[PDB]
Amino acid sequence: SKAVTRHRRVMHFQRQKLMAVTEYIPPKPAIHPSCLPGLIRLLRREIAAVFQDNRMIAVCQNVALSAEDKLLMRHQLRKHKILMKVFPNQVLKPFLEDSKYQNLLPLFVGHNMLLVSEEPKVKEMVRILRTVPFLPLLGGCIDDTILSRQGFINYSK
Amino acid sequence: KPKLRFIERAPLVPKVRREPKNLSDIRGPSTEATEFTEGNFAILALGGGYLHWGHFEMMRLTINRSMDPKNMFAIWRVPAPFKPITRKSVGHRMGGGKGAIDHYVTPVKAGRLVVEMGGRCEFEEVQGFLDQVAHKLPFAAKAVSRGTLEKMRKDQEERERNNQNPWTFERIATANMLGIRKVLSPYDLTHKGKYWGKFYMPKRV
Amino acid sequence: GRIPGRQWIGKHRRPRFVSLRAKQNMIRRLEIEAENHYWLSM
Amino acid sequence: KFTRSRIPEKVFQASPEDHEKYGGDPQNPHKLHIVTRIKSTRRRPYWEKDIIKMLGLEKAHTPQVHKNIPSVNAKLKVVKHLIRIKPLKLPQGLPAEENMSNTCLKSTGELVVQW
RNA sequence: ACCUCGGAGCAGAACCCAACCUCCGAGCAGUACAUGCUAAGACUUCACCAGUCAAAGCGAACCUUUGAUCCAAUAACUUGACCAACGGAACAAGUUACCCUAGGGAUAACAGCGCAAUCCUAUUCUAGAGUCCAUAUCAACAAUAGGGUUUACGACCUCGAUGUUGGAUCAGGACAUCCCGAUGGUGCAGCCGCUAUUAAAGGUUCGUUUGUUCAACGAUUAAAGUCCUACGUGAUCUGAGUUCAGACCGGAGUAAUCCAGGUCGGUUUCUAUCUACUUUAAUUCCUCCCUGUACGAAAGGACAAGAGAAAUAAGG
RNA sequence: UCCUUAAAUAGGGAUGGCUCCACGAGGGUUCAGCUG
RNA sequence: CCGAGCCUGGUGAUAGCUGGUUGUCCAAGAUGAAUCUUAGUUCAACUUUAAAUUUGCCCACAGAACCCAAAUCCCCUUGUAAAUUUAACUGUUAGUCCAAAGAGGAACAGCUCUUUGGACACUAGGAAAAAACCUUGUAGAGAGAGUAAAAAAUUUAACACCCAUAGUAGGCCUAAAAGCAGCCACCAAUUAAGAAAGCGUUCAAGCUCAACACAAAAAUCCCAAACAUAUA
Ligand SMILES: [Mg+2]
Ligand SMILES: [Mg+2]
Ligand SMILES: [Mg+2]
Ligand SMILES: [Mg+2]
Ligand SMILES: [Mg+2]
Ligand SMILES: [Mg+2]
Ligand SMILES: [Mg+2]
Ligand SMILES: [Mg+2]
Ligand SMILES: [Mg+2]
Ligand SMILES: [Mg+2]
Ligand SMILES: [Mg+2]
Ligand SMILES: [Mg+2]
Ligand SMILES: [Mg+2]
Ligand SMILES: [Mg+2]
Ligand SMILES: [Mg+2]
Ligand SMILES: [Mg+2]
Ligand SMILES: [Mg+2]
Ligand SMILES: [Mg+2]
Ligand SMILES: [Mg+2]
Ligand SMILES: [Mg+2]
Ligand SMILES: [Mg+2]
Ligand SMILES: [Mg+2]
Ligand SMILES: [Zn+2]
Repeated sequence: SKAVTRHRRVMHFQRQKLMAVTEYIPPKPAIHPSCLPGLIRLLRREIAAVFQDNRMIAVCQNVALSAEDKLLMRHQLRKHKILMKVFPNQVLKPFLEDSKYQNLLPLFVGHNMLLVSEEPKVKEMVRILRTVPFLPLLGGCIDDTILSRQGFINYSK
Repeated sequence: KPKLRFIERAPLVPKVRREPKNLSDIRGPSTEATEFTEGNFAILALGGGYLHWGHFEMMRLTINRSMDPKNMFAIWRVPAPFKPITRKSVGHRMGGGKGAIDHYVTPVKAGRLVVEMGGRCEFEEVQGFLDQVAHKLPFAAKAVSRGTLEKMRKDQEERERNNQNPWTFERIATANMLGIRKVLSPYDLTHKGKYWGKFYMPKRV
Repeated sequence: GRIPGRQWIGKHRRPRFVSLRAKQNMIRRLEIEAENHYWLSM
Repeated sequence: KFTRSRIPEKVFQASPEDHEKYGGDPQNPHKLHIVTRIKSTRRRPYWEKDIIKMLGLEKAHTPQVHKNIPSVNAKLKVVKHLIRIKPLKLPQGLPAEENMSNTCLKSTGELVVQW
């Protein structure tokens, strides 16, 4: 047989032993190391500005709605000056401590839909929510004064 | 011309004189076209072999069909079939001289780049069909980017430097330690035990 | 399960495998010869 | 083809690590080798067979004393894969004529003048 | 076709190195007529033969391949014929199956054994077809495995009584399944097919032509499977093809003779010493019931289960 | 291509060229019969 | 027992061919040229014996070509004891496998050639059995000991989850082809989103990318038995 063959030629046993003896031995990296011990900034600045722009804030869970129903809700909210927002908890949890909102930590988890405004049409918004028996109002904080749902109802009335 | 150029079966002017089957042109590391040239991806030959015109057609058709002509361009990094393989008749008793030319073929050594791609496109976009073509190829082949090529090379030096085995094929062969040169080839002193016939053992330091 | 032809000579041979014992024997010889190199270097 | 093997000179250039490992001082190197044949010359080239015969290592495991000089070292380099080389150590110096008949080569490589 | 000599590579660097190996060239000419004579020392085509180089010296002047011996011819010096099968018989061709002897497995054919080019099978890739539809189905270029069923190759066993092919008899085995069994998918509504997985317990027809294996044809079948077994099996049989001595046709050859061709004819021995062996719970099909019910627009047409008939196989 | 068979690699027919009377343990094919 | 009878003789024909070639013991002993030649022989090489006298092998430095690698040759030392020559001479001399460089074949062959080396045609141990791989050789007895080569290893495919407003079916040609037959731009709103990345529509319609958000099979019958963890 030729030195070059289509198949892998059988090595002389001495050559095979040489290869086995000179096989690569990886180092042991000591104790097992595993077992051992600009849209983001755009959102940052936008939310920083929004926290001052808004005077009254609220939040809901507008995820159970359809595309068309959500569009209609947005239209009814834009009839007024209120604006509906959403932003990651991933970046909002830092925002609460950034803006000094300690009581707001256990309010934003999951889908959260902010309702930033300066003029309360919450009476009519709650009336609209009434004919859709779901999507309950969630607590908010107007001008650094935390309001529960009962607070929002009293403020509306 | 952002397309892979057609390769002829045989040279227009053939070789009147038959030449011997110098398998050394397949044996050992490739010294030519081992580096990227005006491209980002390519097919690396992890072993030696002979590229027939059928392989050339397979490569050309597959790549031309499965690349974007405007963005992706391709270039052959291997000459056209130029070595005649004088395959004899379809049955005859041995002797009578040497055979006649029936096919033409281009040798390829390990570490040789076969086809080189380029243009505005990232590696994973091309990995699929380059890997299919590599598998189609007659020798071990691999779809390799510039980054992956440099990464595997640097890994090879890392292995060569960090192995805890006191005994390396280079040391033993060069020093003729156990009289192993009675079993090795003179080419083994330079192949360093990483090449056996036309096969290349990348895993082996 | 037979190997065609005669064993250990043809193109197709019995697969031979290296035992840990064989590896140790070869390594022992290599160590002896590394010492030989050192003592022949002076 | 199979031929004689030319060992590159860098093989026979000891490093400080080797000096520590084997315990030989490059300065004031040892004078005499103790060479034993530990491998058969069968299945080895005729030139290795001839070198073994020259060095007088026909019998295996029979220590032989040789000069640590370049020519003997060249032959020993040719047949280094068949032999074990250890320096000859002389704790009490070379034997005197009085005790020439009371020496013994310890397995450590020391020729002791008391036995 | 070649046979002698030489140049280049194989054979890279002292020399040396083959081949039916890859290429090339030569059988001398031109010149002069010291291109004379002698002679140290050397080389050498692995022997010899032969072939090379050459200082000094003498003498004139001021060169770059083919062949022996004998034998002839010439007064001699010298010269010749072939010896190209080119180490050269002085002069001798075809043919033999009417053949013979000595041998050869160191050397062919069947067979065995290697090998796997060829062949066959399976996967990967989708080009692609598949009305679109890669993947129900099929498939190019290729890649990777596996097998040892063809056609070849090798010359390793056997040439110190084994023809070969078919057929008969009896079959052992593989499964890569032809039927029967169980499943998945379907370009499966049902029936049907197509495809794949699993399954080797059982089964797997009779005829015409042809020596035929095959093949075509006829009629069947549940099906008429692919293979291995010295293309199983001639100390069990047969000898139809082919093979020996006879003879024609056609062809080659001066003829003798010959022929991968066509045809008519043509001896098949063995009393068994040894091994081995000589008594190890069926299958299918059809009819009927279910039922012309399911399914289906209709056409068509089931499952599963059961009964009755046969047939075969085995045992009586 | 026709006949022969269910099926037909069989058989028969569409000096030279023919004519086969008879014969044949010659070589083929066939009806009918006969039969282990 | 007639492709040329039989008997006797020549005749013990001849045979480069086959077969055979009989006491004990020791020792040395192995792979080119020409040839009607490749089944033989002669010369060489090798080999044996005896003899003469004197270097022989190994061998670093120095040295050995231009054209266009492994190594080799040569020899001061040195390790060694052999070499040359003289006389006489048979026999072997168209080998095998393994490693390596090549050639041919098919980068087949237990295939055919050349070269370097090894082994076999010689002992023993091992690789199952075993000419050619590995260990090892010089010979005897021992009911001692240390070792050499020397035992195969491996088991391998889950997967984010979400849901997708609208400028408009972006235009062009295209019966319309709107993202999808195709070019060209590839902007844009809410907080946030490619005028198309894949199915599917003559064209639409219906679904997913994201982002929102959180390996294997062959023919007589498998083939030691077994064993995962007691100290190196
Ligand atoms: Mg065998
Ligand atoms: Mg000579
Ligand atoms: Mg001649
Ligand atoms: Mg001649
Ligand atoms: Mg041979
Ligand atoms: Mg016999
Ligand atoms: Mg099966
Ligand atoms: Mg066969
Ligand atoms: Mg006959
Ligand atoms: Mg005849
Ligand atoms: Mg005939
Ligand atoms: Mg006949
Ligand atoms: Mg007769
Ligand atoms: Mg008989
Ligand atoms: Mg009988
Ligand atoms: Mg008949
Ligand atoms: Mg008569
Ligand atoms: Mg008579
Ligand atoms: Mg005689
Ligand atoms: Mg002897
Ligand atoms: Mg002659
Ligand atoms: Mg002869
Ligand atoms: Zn841990």
